Amino acid sequence: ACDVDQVTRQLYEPLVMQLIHWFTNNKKFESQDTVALLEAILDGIVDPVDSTLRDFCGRCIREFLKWSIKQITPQQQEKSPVNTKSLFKRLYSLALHPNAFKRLGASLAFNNIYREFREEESLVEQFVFEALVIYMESLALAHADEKSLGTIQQCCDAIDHLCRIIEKKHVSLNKAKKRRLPRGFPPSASLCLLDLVKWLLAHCGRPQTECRHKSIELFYKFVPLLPGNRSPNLWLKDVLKEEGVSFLINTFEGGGCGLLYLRGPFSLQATLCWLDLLLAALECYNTFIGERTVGALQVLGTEAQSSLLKAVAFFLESIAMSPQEGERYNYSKCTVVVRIMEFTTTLLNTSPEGWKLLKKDLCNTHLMRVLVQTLCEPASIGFNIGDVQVMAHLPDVCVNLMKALKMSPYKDILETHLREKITAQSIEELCAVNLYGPDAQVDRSRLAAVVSACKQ
Amino acid sequence: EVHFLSLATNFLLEMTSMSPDYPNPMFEHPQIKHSSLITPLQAVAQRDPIIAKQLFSSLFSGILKEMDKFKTLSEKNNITQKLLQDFNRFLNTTFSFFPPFVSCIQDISCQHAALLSLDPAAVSAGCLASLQQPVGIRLLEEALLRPPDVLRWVELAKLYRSIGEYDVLRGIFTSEIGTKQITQSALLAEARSDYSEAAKQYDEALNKQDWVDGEPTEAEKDFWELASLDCYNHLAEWKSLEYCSTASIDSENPPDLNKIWSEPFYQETYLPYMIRSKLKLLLQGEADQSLLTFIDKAMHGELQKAILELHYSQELSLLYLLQDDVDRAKYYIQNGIQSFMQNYSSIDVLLHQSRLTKLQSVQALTEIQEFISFISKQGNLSSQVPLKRLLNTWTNRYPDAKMDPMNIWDDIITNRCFFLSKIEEKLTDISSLIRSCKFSMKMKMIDSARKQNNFSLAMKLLKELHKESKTRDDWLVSWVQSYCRLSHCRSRSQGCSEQVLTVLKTVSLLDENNVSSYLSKNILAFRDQNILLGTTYRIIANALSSEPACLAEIEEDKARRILELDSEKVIAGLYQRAFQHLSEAVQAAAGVIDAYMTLADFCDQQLRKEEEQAYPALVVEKMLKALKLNSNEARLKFPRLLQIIERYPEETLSLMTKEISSVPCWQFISWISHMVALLDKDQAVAVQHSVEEITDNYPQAIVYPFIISSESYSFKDTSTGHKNKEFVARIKSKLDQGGVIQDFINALDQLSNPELLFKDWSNDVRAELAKTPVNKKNIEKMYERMYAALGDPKAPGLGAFRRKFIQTFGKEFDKHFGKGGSKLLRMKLSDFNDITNMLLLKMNKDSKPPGNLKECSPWMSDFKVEFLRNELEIPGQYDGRGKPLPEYHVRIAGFDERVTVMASLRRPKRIIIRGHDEREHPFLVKGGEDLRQDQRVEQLFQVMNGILAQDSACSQRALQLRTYSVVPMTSRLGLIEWLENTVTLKDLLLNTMSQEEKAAYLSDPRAPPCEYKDWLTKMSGKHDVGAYMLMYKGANRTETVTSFRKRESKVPADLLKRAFVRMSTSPEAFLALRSHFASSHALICISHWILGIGDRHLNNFMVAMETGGVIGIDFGHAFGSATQFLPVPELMPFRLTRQFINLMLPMKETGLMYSIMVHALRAFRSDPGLLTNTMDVFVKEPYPRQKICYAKRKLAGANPAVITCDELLLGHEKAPAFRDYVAVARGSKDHNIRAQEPESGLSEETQVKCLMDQATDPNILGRTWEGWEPWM
Ligand SMILES: COc1ccc([C@@H](O)c2cc(-c3ncnc4cc(N5CCOCC5)ccc34)c(F)cc2Cl)nn1
Repeated sequence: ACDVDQVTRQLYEPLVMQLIHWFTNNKKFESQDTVALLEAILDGIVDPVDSTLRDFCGRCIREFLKWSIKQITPQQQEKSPVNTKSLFKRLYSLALHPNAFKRLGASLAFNNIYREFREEESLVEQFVFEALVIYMESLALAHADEKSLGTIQQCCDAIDHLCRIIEKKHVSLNKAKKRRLPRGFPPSASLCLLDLVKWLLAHCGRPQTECRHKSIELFYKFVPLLPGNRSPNLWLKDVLKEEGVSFLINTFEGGGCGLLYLRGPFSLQATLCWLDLLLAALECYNTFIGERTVGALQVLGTEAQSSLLKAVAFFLESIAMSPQEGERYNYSKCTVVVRIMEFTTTLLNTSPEGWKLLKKDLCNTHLMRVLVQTLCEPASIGFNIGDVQVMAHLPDVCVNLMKALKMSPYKDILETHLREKITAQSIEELCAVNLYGPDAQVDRSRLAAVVSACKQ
Repeated sequence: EVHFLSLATNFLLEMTSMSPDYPNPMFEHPQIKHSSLITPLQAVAQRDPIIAKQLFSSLFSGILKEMDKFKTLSEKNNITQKLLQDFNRFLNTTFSFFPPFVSCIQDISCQHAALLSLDPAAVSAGCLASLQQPVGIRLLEEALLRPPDVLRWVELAKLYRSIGEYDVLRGIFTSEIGTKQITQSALLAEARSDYSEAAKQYDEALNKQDWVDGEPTEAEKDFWELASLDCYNHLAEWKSLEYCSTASIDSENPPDLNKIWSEPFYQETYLPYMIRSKLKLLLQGEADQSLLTFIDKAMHGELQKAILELHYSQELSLLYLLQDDVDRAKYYIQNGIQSFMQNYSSIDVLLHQSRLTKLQSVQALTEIQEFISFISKQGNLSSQVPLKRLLNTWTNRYPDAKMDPMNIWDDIITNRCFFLSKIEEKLTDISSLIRSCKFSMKMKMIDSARKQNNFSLAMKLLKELHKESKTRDDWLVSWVQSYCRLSHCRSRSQGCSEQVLTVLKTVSLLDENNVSSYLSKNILAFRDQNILLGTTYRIIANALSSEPACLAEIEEDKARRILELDSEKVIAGLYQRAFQHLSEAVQAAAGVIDAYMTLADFCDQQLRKEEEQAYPALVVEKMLKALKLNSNEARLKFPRLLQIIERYPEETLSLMTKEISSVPCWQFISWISHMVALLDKDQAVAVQHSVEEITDNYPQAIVYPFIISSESYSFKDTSTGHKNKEFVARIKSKLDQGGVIQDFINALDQLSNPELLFKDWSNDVRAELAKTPVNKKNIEKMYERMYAALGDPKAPGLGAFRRKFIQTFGKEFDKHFGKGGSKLLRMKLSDFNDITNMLLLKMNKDSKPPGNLKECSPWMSDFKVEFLRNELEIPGQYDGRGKPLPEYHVRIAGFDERVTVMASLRRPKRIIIRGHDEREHPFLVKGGEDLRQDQRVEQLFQVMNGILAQDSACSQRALQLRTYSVVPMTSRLGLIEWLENTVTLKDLLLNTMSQEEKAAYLSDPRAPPCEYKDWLTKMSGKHDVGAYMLMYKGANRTETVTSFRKRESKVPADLLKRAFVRMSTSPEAFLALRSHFASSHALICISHWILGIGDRHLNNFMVAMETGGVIGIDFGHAFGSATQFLPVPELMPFRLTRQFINLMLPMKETGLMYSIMVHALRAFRSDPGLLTNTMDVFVKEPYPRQKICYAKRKLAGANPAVITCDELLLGHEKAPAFRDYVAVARGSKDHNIRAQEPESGLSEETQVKCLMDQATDPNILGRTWEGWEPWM
């Protein structure tokens, strides 16, 4: 059907469509022929390098969705093992799967069958609107496979497609109905939306990055959908005061915030997972305090005996002090040093009233030293020469941190510490008598780094 | 004829157009006309010749079926004979054999009985020219079903000889072209590669005169001539080869002319051998002006030139480079390159070993071309470094010994010798390295020839290399060493007297000026010469160890040698002088570990002689020094010498420990489960460091002994027991720390049905507390273990998780487990276990086996790896003989959400555990069953096929067992690596047959099952076991064989052949499937006899439904066990039943299911002892000694029937009708060769012949277990 040529494509596309039509009919219903066709079209939607086959297989699945509801009457839509209910269950099992090419298949299935199931109702409040969480977990499982495999792209696109219709459906149809229980939710008769955002709140600090993001944006689009139509600024203070202080701090701390065996770079993925959890806490705080949702001093400070500040201090004290896993560890530690810089930026530039909780441990030669070391020779802290987003984006987060730092008091260690590395004598002595010659590497690279730092 | 098929199909499908049957063939709703299926069919049926062939064939067949209505029988026969004459005209008249045309006529001639007697000679010649042999093979084998049927055999054998398949080729030069007795002898001499006496008694039996028992057929005279040609080709005496090529064609004076060109049989039979012998002789250096003139005069016309130019195309290149017209030799080598291209592209892909043979010539032809190109450079004759790196690459590139027959080595070495002689004469140091290159290359060829048992060619190569092997000291020691190791290797298949005679004479050639002044300079060469000296004396000594007198009875002047290096003190003299030579080798790659093995195996075999001078101390050092390198053979000697130190505990442990400490310890995983066994007993320190180092690099290997052996070992207050127990507990704490491996083990433990575990507990209590109420505190110490899973539903929840089986079982069995806790906790009687029986049957009725889904264990159902807490690493990696990489090993990543409870009594169930390799891996899990037997016999199969891959005879036949990874994670829980796309034999047998006959086989009193039961009951007296012993005194051979044939006649004969011809769609598919099945099953059967694998029901056999190869499974019986313990003995080495036989015919059962057995048995009784002592460690952990003795006997040469007698006498002392047992085991003395053969000293061939004539013996298959199904 989806062949390269026009003659054999425009032939055999109507073939497969017409067979989808006929095999979806009460005469061809409950037949091993039809289940064979469905199996074939699935293991075409979930396979390696034939992608032009995945596209057309998604089209075939949306045709299935059309004609299966178009044929099977509601008087018999209770014992069918091939109806849309079981189709969506098999899509879920295809999505919660360790294979980096079956989750992609369920992603494409949703992407093609969202144009339906959203123009249909009276049975759609239990299949998928409830199962946004399951495809969220699909984006969680996509944490490891490959950025360029297109699994995260399609998964984000379908969480997109699903939020853009759940937000509309459940703003008026928001009542204690017997909606089907999705995975991980507490067993209850009603799961309308309050526990949907309560689940989104259970982890905005899950270590897997893109699922965490999507959850955070799902709050920031869903919170103005309760009948109160309120906004997070007062809601987080309300829940923190009516549910205890420990709630909002702990549900962002993670699960494992509590050694020197990895003080030297090591790839033991226990360390990589602690780094991931630190990144999760960093991002969730940054995105909550940073906008007016909560105050910097509201959730930070010693009154609640927090844990972020301790581990971030330990970090900058012990970040920059097998052969190929070193680069992996370096990447995963640089992606979190950059995020703590962004955290300091969103901590200072948001309210210059809480810097007192930023104890002098980072205002010592721990924050500012990694600052200086990114500015000059960023490869010293493991920034691998050869990446794209990180290297081009570094002189942005570094400078924005400097500009958040200048206004605040801790511009003094700033000046007296930059001045120990970009003192004038360094620039003058770098510009020696001969800078044009065979000794390119050392002289030219040193000047390039110092000039780039000075331009920052 | 290219287009004849499309033409004919067009012509036939024209006349369908102007017929009124075009009424929309279905005219209903899902339509289409009745012509849009015919016109495009023919449109494509003239674009490709395969649809053309196949439409012509199906339409021919349809016409000849629909002519059965009209065309009365006489008219039928007239028409069919017209077709047959036309088809003979097709084959005889065709000019360029178009493979789809030839195959079309040649397989539509196969589907009709009248047309099946086509033309053996034309069939064969057209298959050979068309390179489509399997269609002809099917035709000839269906014509040879239902002299004409001796020239059919000649053509069949002619047509296999091009598809390799040499075993089934030799299987009819001994069963159809036969009936004399020198034929078998010479073919046997050819099979085991002794092509000296084989050709010798081809000549002397071709030169014979009278033989007053019958004149030899011409069909075997021409055979003998061809066989002598091929034999003389193997051991390449090209003198005799050209003489035999000219012998039977014309007179003794060589006239060579168009004599060969007439009567094409002369062409086919003599032209290859003729020019091979002549040109080879021209190549080694001679002129003889013999074949050159014939070739040159043949360079005219069409018939005399086209055949030789198109089908030799490389001998032409060599001859013309000899004539030094480089352009034409080039043209011919390139023409040979496209010749290989077109030939190889035309062998079917399923014709394995035809493409190997065609590919093996590419190396040689490329050598030819690259030399002619290298010599074309004018400056190449002035610069010497081009020669330097050409020699470097040519000594880097060799054919491989053990997988290239000696003709490829011959080709490469001779052609390279000619090339490099041309180079040397084209450039007058260089010539010193030239001579070195020739010498080393010929020595490499000798080594190859020697290590694949082509002894005589190696001897002749030493002889022709001896004249020039005197110029240098190293060349002297090289020649003497090569000849001496030749003698050692070739002195093994011989008789003991022959062995001692032939290895004694390589002693004077060893004490001459080769040990004079050269045992001082090259210490490694000195060590190799010492090894050869020591092994010479070893062979002589260990030879005369057989008998004290008759060995030193037939002897002569040589006896003074025996005297100088009574009659029982010479034993020790040879021993000790060999020991001195061997030790001086030892103090002086693998030469260090070659000395280590020679020393250690001398000591160990002399020990095993003595058990019926500290060798027990001596072996360990060299063993562990070699295990400090890589060695399967040195892997072994922990437990044997640890036992001989359990006898003598004072000496040589700390040296063992010191050497074991310093090694890369990745080499104990293959034996981990044997060394962790001894830690429960004394002297356990022998394996402490290396296990504690494995557990720090490859950390999972302790949980299996030390949750079972720990309570199976009683560690007292001994000064060393406490530290050993704290060592094992400390590794346990340092290995079992994550609670993840134990979590997987508990998930699988709960995956077992609660009913089976309760039944096991009931068996334990009924066998433990019922014998005598003296075993105290056992029930108290074991009840909590089963209560931790059974009883209250919350116990497994505390243990692993909330369990669905305990949810539907612990709740249902509440007031019974309450009673069990109240009374059975301290009852300690087991007097009245009817409560256990009723509880078990209640579990059978309302605790259904169909759990029906994996959700029953949520941890497995919701594994979903989320964090590193010691990820599982699915069990089955870590083979051994590699540096384990647990990062390339597949890690568990999820589970497939379905479980199928495959139906057995104990009922294991099979699970589809996922993996991160994006592939998938299914498994079986057995709960309550110990799997040390299966895992450990599979260890044995791995060592066996490691042996096999290293025997060249077995290797070229690609002889390997099929093994699956068995890994027990504890006693009462193992998993088994279930292979992909397989099926059991039972399902093929009952799925190929028809519904009527499956019904007749299942439900009918006359069926072999019902017939056998009624036979036993009606002429025995009773209905159950023990009737066989009552039978056997009134169950004479004749009546039993007649009844066996009666019952067998019911079940179809061609049934498994129907299976293979049913899933093939090609002749090549059928041919490859049947050959693969027969070969694999032959090695399955003989490897299962080397260590008695009983209980070979039809359901213990798996077979790929993608290759046809066979897999052995479910090794419950591992030694002679069904023949010694079971109430119904199994008096048969292996299943070779009726269907396996009737798979191959017209081929007889002694052509392919014989030669594979022979090569396998040869590879097995050519051992260091690997099988024997790995079996020693098989059985000697908690009469096993007589089991090992029987294995030694029936591996070192023995009669299968006396061995089965030994088994049965060990297991059936004073048993009823034991005389009849032994009489049916031993044979008849007039109908079974088994009986008519001696006790031992049987050769491989004779051993296996007796073995098969015991396996296919109707006197045992008539009386054996009813479920084994001896009729099918
Ligand atoms: C539809 O298939 C089949 C096949 C066999 C049977 C019964 O003989 C059968 C076989 C066992 C059994 N035992 C040990 N190892 C095995 C190893 C197996 N492997 C490993 C290699 O790859 C192929 C499968 C299979 C089965 C094994 C068993 F515990 C129960 C039964 Cl009832 N029933 N049905």
